[PDB]
Amino acid sequence: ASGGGFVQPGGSLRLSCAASGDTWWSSAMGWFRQAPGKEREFVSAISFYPTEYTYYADSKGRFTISRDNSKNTVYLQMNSLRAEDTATYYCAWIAWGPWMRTSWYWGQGTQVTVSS
Amino acid sequence: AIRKKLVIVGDGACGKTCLLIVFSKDQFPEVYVPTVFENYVADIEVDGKQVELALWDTAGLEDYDRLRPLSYPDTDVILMCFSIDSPDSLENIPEKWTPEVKHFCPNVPIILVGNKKDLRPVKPEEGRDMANRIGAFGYMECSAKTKDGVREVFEMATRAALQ
Ligand SMILES: Nc1nc2c(ncn2[C@@H]2O[C@H](COP(=O)(O)OP(=O)(O)NP(=O)(O)O)[C@@H](O)[C@H]2O)c(=O)[nH]1
Ligand SMILES: [Mg+2]
Repeated sequence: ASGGGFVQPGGSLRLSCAASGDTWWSSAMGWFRQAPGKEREFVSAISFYPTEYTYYADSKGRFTISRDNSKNTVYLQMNSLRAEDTATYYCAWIAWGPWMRTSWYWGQGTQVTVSS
Repeated sequence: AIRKKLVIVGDGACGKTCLLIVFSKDQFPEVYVPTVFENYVADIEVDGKQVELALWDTAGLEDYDRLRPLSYPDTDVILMCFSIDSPDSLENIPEKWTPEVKHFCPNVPIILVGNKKDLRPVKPEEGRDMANRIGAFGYMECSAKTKDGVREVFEMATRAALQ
């Protein structure tokens, strides 16, 4: 998980994440975040296998999740960031594989800090 | 050691997430946030054997009916949940949840779990009759608020998955 930085209130930030690993592929993948003291929050998610479907948690249009098939990379564009979005942002994959059970993977995470 | 996969399913706001979290964290979540999809990990010792259980949280809401199937594959035990407060959640078991699970995962052990028993409504035999009608490994009742029946629910799940 990459793309985290220090933003001002109302600023924008795009996070990036690999759509799939090497020893595995992803049938779906989501974005999660962990505020300080608070518990893990679902941010957004997309699906791959049935059809490219997006799922958000606010319906406010601030977060936008997409996949660039050329680079095999999922992006999470975040606009109008406020101090309430200050958290560590993780990635999750539903990992599929020829000789592996369908597993749940957690990314490393990138720090996002909004001023004030 | 032994790693088994648990997938919880059931109607919306029936107690799935709270049950998973009081088992993995000993914590009753307060604000109801409808789950899209999540994962928790917990260790348990049953019948002397130590098993790590992968708790796959799914959505009971109808907006996420294309995403929840993607959590079924390679499941070792299914937790079909309903609400003792909600009689209609029990009737959605043989109408929606049993047809779905028995299509994507037709031979997985199923445990019917009646959540929120502190709210006692569904009579315990009605839930037991439902378990015999759907073909479940067994029927259990629990309440995440009182933390009663939680351990026995997941002890039965590990038992069914260890087979
Ligand atoms: N009194 C009582 N309330 C409970 C119990 N378990 C869950 N609840 C309450 O029921 C509501 C729904 O809980 P939740 O675990 O989110 O259910 P869910 O099936 O995961 N909902 P969803 O399908 O949208 O993810 C919450 O308000 C929660 O506090 C219980 O044992 N007792
Ligand atoms: Mg849930």
